Amino acid sequence: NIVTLTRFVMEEGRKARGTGEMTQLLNSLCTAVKAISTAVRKAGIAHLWGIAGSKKLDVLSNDLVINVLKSSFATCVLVSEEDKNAIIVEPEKRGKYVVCFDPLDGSSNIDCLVSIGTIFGIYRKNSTDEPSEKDALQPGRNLVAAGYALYGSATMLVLAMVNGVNCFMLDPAIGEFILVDRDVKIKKKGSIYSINEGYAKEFDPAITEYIQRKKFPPDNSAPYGARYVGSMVADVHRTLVYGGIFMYPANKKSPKGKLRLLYECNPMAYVMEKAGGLATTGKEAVLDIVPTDIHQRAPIILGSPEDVTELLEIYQKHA
Amino acid sequence: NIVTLTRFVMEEGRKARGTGEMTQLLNSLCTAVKAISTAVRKAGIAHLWGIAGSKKLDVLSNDLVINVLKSSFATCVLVSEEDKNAIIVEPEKRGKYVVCFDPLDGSSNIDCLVSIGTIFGIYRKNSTDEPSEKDALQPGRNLVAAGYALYGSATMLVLAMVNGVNCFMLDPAIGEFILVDRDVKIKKKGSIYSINEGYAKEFDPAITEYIQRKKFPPDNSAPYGARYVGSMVADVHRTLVYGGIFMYPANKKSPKGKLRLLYECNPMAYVMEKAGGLATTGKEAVLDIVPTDIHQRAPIILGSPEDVTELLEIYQKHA
Amino acid sequence: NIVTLTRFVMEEGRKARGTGEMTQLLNSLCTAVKAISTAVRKAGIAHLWGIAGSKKLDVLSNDLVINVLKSSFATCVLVSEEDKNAIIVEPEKRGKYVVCFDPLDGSSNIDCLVSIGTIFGIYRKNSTDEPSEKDALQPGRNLVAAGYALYGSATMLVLAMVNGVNCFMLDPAIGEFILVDRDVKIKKKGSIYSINEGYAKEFDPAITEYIQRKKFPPDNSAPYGARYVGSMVADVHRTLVYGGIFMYPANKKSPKGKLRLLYECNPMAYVMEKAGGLATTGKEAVLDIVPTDIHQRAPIILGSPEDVTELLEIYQKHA
Amino acid sequence: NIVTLTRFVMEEGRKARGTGEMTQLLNSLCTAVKAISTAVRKAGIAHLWGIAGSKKLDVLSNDLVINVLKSSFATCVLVSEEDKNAIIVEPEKRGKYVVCFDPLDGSSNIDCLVSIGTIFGIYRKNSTDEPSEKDALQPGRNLVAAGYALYGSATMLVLAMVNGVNCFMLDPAIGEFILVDRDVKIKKKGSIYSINEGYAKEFDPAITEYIQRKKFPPDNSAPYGARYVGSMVADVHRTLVYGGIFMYPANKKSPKGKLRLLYECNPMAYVMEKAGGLATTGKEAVLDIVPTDIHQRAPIILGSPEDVTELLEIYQKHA
Ligand SMILES: Nc1ncnc2c1ncn2[C@@H]1O[C@H](COP(=O)(O)O)[C@@H](O)[C@H]1O
Ligand SMILES: Nc1ncnc2c1ncn2[C@@H]1O[C@H](COP(=O)(O)O)[C@@H](O)[C@H]1O
Ligand SMILES: Nc1ncnc2c1ncn2[C@@H]1O[C@H](COP(=O)(O)O)[C@@H](O)[C@H]1O
Ligand SMILES: Nc1ncnc2c1ncn2[C@@H]1O[C@H](COP(=O)(O)O)[C@@H](O)[C@H]1O
Ligand SMILES: O=P(O)(O)OC[C@H]1O[C@](O)(CO)[C@@H](O)[C@@H]1O
Ligand SMILES: O=P(O)(O)OC[C@H]1O[C@](O)(CO)[C@@H](O)[C@@H]1O
Ligand SMILES: O=P(O)(O)OC[C@H]1O[C@](O)(CO)[C@@H](O)[C@@H]1O
Ligand SMILES: O=P(O)(O)OC[C@H]1O[C@](O)(CO)[C@@H](O)[C@@H]1O
Ligand SMILES: [Zn+2]
Ligand SMILES: [Zn+2]
Ligand SMILES: [Zn+2]
Ligand SMILES: [Zn+2]
Ligand SMILES: [Zn+2]
Ligand SMILES: [Zn+2]
Ligand SMILES: [Zn+2]
Ligand SMILES: [Zn+2]
Repeated sequence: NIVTLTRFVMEEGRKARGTGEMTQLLNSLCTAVKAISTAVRKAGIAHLWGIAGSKKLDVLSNDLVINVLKSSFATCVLVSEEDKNAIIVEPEKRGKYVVCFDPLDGSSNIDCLVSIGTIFGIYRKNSTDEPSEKDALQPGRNLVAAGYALYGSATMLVLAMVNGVNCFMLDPAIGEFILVDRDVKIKKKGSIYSINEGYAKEFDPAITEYIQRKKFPPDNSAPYGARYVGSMVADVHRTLVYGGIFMYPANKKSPKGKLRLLYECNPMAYVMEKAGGLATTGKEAVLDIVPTDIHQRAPIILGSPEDVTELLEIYQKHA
Repeated sequence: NIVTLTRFVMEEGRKARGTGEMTQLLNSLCTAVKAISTAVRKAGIAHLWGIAGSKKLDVLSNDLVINVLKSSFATCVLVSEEDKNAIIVEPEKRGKYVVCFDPLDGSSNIDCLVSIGTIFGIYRKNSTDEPSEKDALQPGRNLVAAGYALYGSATMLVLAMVNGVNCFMLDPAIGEFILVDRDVKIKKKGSIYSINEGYAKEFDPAITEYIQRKKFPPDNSAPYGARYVGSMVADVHRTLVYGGIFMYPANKKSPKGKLRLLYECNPMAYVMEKAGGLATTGKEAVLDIVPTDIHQRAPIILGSPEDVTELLEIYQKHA
Repeated sequence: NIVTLTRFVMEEGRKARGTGEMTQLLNSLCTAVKAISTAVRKAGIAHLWGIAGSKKLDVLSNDLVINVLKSSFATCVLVSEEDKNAIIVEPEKRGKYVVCFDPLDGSSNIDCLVSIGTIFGIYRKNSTDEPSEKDALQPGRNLVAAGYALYGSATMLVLAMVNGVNCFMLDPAIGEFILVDRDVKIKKKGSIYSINEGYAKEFDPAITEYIQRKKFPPDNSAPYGARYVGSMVADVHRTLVYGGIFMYPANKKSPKGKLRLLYECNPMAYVMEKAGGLATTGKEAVLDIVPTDIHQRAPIILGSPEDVTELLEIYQKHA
Repeated sequence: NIVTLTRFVMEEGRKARGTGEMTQLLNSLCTAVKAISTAVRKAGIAHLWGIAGSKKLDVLSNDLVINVLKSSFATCVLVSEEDKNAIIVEPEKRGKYVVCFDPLDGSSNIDCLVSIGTIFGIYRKNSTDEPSEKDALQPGRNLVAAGYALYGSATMLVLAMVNGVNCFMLDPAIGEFILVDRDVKIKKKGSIYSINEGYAKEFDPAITEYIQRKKFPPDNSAPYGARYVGSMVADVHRTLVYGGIFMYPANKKSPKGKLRLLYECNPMAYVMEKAGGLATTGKEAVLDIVPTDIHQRAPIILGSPEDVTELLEIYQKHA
């Protein structure tokens, strides 16, 4: 009994007696992701190089996501990392949902062919007045659904909702996402730390001490392994499946961290918590932060509960 | 003028006036690569979860290459990371070439969907004696062709020969590798350092010093960025295209480093040198090491010349 | 504003306030069709011929259709051309729907690579007693939905329901059926007659006279063109889109015609009528015949209303 | 032993000791074919209906072949059914071969999704004079290679040369044509007749008599089955693999038949003869007709020897 994402979404829709609007939203998202996936794998690239004689992924992915979501008649406010201001869906195509997304995460890894993906956060419009940019300023805790598509060796879509986290593998032969890991839970403690040690000179005392323990454990256990793909979707997904910890904290030349709150942090923090993990800035929990700006940045620490807890305790140490 | 990998090798073969054996071998290598990519991308995976009522990638990739290479009738001896002993092709199928290959590099990244690939080195038989492992124990400097296939966001095959390095992007729609980067040359100096710092406790003084210098630059320049995918093929490719340095030096468990010389170090060292870069163990040149064990290991530091020489100088400073 | 079949099905489902059971049924059908389509195009055939060293489409298609439909939890009785008796779905997976289908039409065209397809008829269980083979013995007039997938130069899925007929093209790059012809209507009169003139010696007086008119028009107009692919799905689809007439009447050595009533005739008769066409046996209308046997055969004449009417009048001529 | 079309032509080239020019030409033909197939199958069609916010197959197929053949550097003159005049390749790209091709055969079947294909004939230049149309006006008997690509339920490329006929099935997953039928030989006698009977009023006495004999067999055998896809490539392929006869004789509009000699009749006549079959105008052998017009038409009857000779005898009986 094989489960396609389409069938899974539909069943979650009926079990919740939804009017069918969100179900359509998720089906469109899934369709947009397959269209980005094919573009990422370079299908039809030969024609680009004039195979029959006589654009950028970031822009194409964004266009695909915008149009597909508008055509779902399920959204009223869209927030993209590629648009300075929130997109207000045309009245005739409005739904009750607000979507925040990262059309193509890992830009610096684009040209070297390293893994990249798509991240999204789905919110229910919490008011009655006209759709505006503020409708997307809800804290992650309010998320109805969040997830991501990872374009690695294989394309995978991870979806998280109140019920839990599920991983679906894309079978490109039939354009179908197959459920291959149901109700996933991150392990209590991992053995991998992921962070750009390049900004070592700018790390606060906590991170600096935490890193040190990983390489030189006081209790003399085995040192953690290091892994940094350079793309949030990839590092995070490896975290969810192998366990461990992922980090992108602030630093002298980037006080509020680099990663954006609405379409990168919240989405991943939500997937992590629903998988039995933690996601913190170092002091407060990502999902509880009250967004003040659509493109606001936020420090983020996530992964296995024990590894994250160990770090939270070091922060208190330097409280 | 669109140029496919097929046309490219066929043309080189003619310029060189080869009898066609090496050309058929590179063509077979090309076919094997497309077959692995399709598998890695999970095509047909739906039949796995019985979409119609009802073999790991490592063994499959290995079996594909073996079968495809034997069937080329251009090889006599084969060395695989998956076989304890060298493989001697049956007489009826013997050619003059010796191939050393890493069917699926990046085993630890297989399940988390991170980039993986295939590495290969080709040598001509150097004796009239009956084929045996000896024929595979030549120094990298004798390679006639080397390269790899990266199965990342998209699939790319990098090929190097006496003339230079060329990158071919795979257009999966038509099953052709399109030439997208001619006679590639690495930047003299990069700004990215790649290594697993989890072995900090086991690094020697030079490596330690180099890494610190990358984080706290003496001339107070901006520190280098850190990147470590975990798959040699992925980190090495980013090094070739973006510039910088890649390192896997000796440690406790691996006093002579981890990576294998015949099918990992040499192929990447040949590619790196043909692109104007360097590849060293820290003491000598990778391509000049005469192996004595087909599964011999060797330390390796490679990438932009200026970055490598700087580390090389650290080594001789301590000596 | 592009419409995928998935979105179309969902919207037709909400507009009709359906519980969502039929919607799932149609999504599964659509998924099964893409899985048959990939198998028909021979994807992965290289592995069959041992590409990595060391079944029939009719059977595979049937398995795919059976399993996918059972997993929809939307059917109670299935009727396949490949099974002597109706399939009674397991109690735990029962839905209210009855499906009759031709998993792979055009068997004789299979080995010569000519177009083949899948035909289906969806019925609502019209009683209360236990699901039995009789639940599938309803006359086509009772059809809730009917259509077919044509695996020609390109794969297309034609779907007909009370509302009308729509054609969706399959974009294999993203495994998505795209609406390309909405509310299709066959033209009043065509200029192509399709029939196997091989059984000329066995045709009744009506057909014999009708054929003659096509070649030698009494009014001296231009003779009709002849076309006979040899596969019902192909000939019929060309009929729906180009107009004209398709015929498979009885004959001395096949008194009740060849084509089967439940999964070939009814489905196509329904698609035709909803497209403004006609489908007759020569006397009565296909959709009104009361099925007596699950694999009962029936003569069929279909296509443009004028061309079919012309033939019905010749029958009355020899009444 | 899996054999791809690439390996096959490369091997033949070696056995023949060619300089590699014809091999690169057949390799280019192979690439062009895969590019057309992908297009015919409608891959990427979603971008047409603006799935991301926003050229007929005949012109595209034509442009692909032209560009791909010119870029092979193996041709000097090209004849296409889509160009009024022969094409003379620029000096810098000139080879010794002359190619006559039918980029997309079966134009009337394009929109109804029925099987279509590409037909090609290859000749070596027969003079030292400057390239011109003359070089393309040689009798079929001079072909060095001919064949076609059928885009039916699956894509297949049939290739014929002095040695014989071989069929290669395209595995779209890896973009390779796999040898699935070696040294093909047509049945001495078939049981299928293919022709458009709509021109009955215009057929000559022999054709008329033959067709009647096929329906009412004198020896009272079972009548032949009728089949006419409407695309020469499709009907001819079924004739080669199942046996039987294919016909397109003269009529009012086309007194010298319809099908073109250079890129339709000859290629199929060469293939049919190399497979032990016959191809005649009814009076002489197709391959021996010396053309005088690149777009010259010719009557053609081809298929199983016994079936063709029987019709040939009808012709001489009347004469
Ligand atoms: N496909 C679905 N999967 C999960 N929850 C759903 C689904 N459809 C509806 N829901 C739940 O029902 C609420 C209302 O759905 P809707 O009427 O479609 O906007 C959503 O906010 C979800 O909490
Ligand atoms: N396709 C090719 N590309 C580059 N060099 C080639 C090629 N084919 C042959 N050669 C060179 O010619 C030598 C002999 O080729 P072969 O006669 O095919 O064994 C090889 O060892 C290479 O040095
Ligand atoms: N997706 C749909 N498209 C068209 N009609 C539908 C759809 N879903 C439901 N219906 C109609 O509603 C009836 C009951 O639907 P259901 O409750 O899903 O079995 C069906 O028999 C159809 O007449
Ligand atoms: N791949 C091949 N398959 C069959 N015959 C070939 C092949 N390559 C060359 N030949 C034969 O050798 C002749 C000269 O080839 P070339 O030197 O490549 O122009 C051709 O005209 C054919 O007769
Ligand atoms: O080079 P840096 O600063 O480590 O950037 C890495 C981060 O940047 C991003 O590309 C920005 O979204 C993330 O995907 C990734 O985690
Ligand atoms: O986990 P570690 O010790 O960093 O080793 C990773 C290395 O091992 C390999 O997977 C091969 O063993 C390489 O691809 C990669 O560079
Ligand atoms: O060879 P015949 O008798 O014309 O059979 C043709 C018919 O047979 C079938 O293959 C049987 O389903 C139909 O698809 C097609 O219309
Ligand atoms: O419609 P008609 O007159 O039977 O012609 C069909 C023939 O024409 C072609 O389409 C080429 O003109 C052939 O492929 C086919 O055999
Ligand atoms: Zn991002
Ligand atoms: Zn982004
Ligand atoms: Zn390796
Ligand atoms: Zn390996
Ligand atoms: Zn059938
Ligand atoms: Zn059937
Ligand atoms: Zn044609
Ligand atoms: Zn044509």
